[PDB]
Amino acid sequence: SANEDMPVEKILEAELAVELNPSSPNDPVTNICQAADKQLFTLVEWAKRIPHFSELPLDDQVILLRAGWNELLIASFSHRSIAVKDGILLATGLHVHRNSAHSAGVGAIFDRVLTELVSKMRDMQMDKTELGCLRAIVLFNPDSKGLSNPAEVEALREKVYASLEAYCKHKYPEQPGRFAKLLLRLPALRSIGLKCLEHLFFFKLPIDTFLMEMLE
Amino acid sequence: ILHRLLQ
Amino acid sequence: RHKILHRLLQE
Amino acid sequence: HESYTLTPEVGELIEKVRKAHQETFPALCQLGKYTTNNSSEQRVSLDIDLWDKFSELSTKCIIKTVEFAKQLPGFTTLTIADQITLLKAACLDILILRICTRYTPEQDTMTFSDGLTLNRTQMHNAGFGPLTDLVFAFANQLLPLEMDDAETGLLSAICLICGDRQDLEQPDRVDMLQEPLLEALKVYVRKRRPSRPHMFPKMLMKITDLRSISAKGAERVITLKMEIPGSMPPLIQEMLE
Ligand SMILES: Cc1cc2c(cc1C1(c3ccc(C(=O)O)cn3)CC1)C(C)(C)CCC2(C)C
Ligand SMILES: CC1(C)CCC(C)(C)c2cc(C(=O)Nc3ccc(C(=O)O)cc3)ccc21
Repeated sequence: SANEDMPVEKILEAELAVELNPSSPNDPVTNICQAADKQLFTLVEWAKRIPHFSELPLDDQVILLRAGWNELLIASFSHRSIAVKDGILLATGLHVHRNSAHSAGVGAIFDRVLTELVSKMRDMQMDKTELGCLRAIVLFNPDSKGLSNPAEVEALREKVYASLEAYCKHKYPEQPGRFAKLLLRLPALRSIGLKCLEHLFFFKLPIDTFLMEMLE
Repeated sequence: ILHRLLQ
Repeated sequence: RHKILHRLLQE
Repeated sequence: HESYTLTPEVGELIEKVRKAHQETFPALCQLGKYTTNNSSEQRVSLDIDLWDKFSELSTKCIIKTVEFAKQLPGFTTLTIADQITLLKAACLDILILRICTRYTPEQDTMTFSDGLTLNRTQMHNAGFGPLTDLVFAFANQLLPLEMDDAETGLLSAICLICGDRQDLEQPDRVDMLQEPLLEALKVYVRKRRPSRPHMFPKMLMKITDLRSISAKGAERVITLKMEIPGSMPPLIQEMLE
């Protein structure tokens, strides 16, 4: 009963529940950071829907979300941009393509998101259940500084392993390395997630409410 | 604030 | 460029 | 239920990779350790004596890594431009993974292929610098995995033959070569440890830590260039360019 301890259906429910004049600027960076701020409000309610997250001590939830929020949002907007051709779809419903990202100076990290994340997710046809599980793996990171009882966090992450793999072997029986290929997207997610944080901090030289506090 | 959105 | 690496891979 | 044996196609891939790793990386089990006394107590910016030896050993193991790479099935059949890109992008990952395998926790030391055993302080002064505690903390995380030669070589092969590398000319072809390595590792880890299946995803996730550590390695060669008396060895320059 690997799905009895970490059900992939409730993880998918956590993902589904999180899905006049033009007063919107056009500088792509401000549009990207604005959408990131209002998705941080979305991610908090997502994490509490992930099984056993709110059962951890309150500060452990604070550290876990403040540790992987960048990876957690990069994951679900790149997976949101599967059908987008050479671009990403922000949570505000606005799109950002390559040239508008190139002229903004972020084309380097943009092309890596496009080729190492969304292109990998699309050509493998990653479904929302697998995306939610990979996010639950990123959330349950025992390496985050200050966690009391990191083994409790490591145990929850390992539970997602067993249930995600059980899901991959059940619904994708002809792809035995499917569970592994899903996990192998996390190296590209961690690296771009930190390269996005250096882009973010180098930009504080427009502001948002929740985003500025997540960068304290 | 992150600490308030959690009840 | 990469003339040491090229020597390794052609062997 | 599961078979105590391996598929003949999988067994000879594992045998091939195990032989490649052992022939290019002797285990700590068969190494006569020898120690030195250069900068054995206090941490300094850079011990030039240790840096020359460490840089020379790193040049030797890069050669061994390339010799390990050419024995992996299909690596020599990809374009040399892709082989150069794959080795360049994974060289620091392999070197760090290899030296972390030779970590003796009782003495807090690590042993190189020639037998040289340096303590944490000497490892720092040889050139590691700010990376020392991260590397030692990674080698510590490697001990409960109990990886043998086949698993260490397979994980090395998986880090090298990776399809999401930049400038790759045939990334899907590289992805196909990685698929049997992932399959070989999964069935090999879980059959040696039938009680704990989580050891396979736990072992793959250290690649994520490995690529995060090697990113800091690329941020150390930029500052090591300003502290060493001459230039980097030519092979190290070609790999980390
Ligand atoms: C703020 C931010 C800035 C940037 C990026 C991503 C984000 C983030 C984000 C973007 C969009 C959404 C969303 O709409 O769901 C959520 N989070 C926080 C990760 C990338 C790396 C794409 C390119 C470079 C810049 C422009 C610096
Ligand atoms: C990034 C940094 C600090 C600067 C550039 C170099 C010097 C290339 C380097 C090399 C290693 C490394 O792991 N070298 C190894 C040398 C010999 C063996 C062996 O004998 O088995 C194993 C590993 C680590 C970090 C760095």
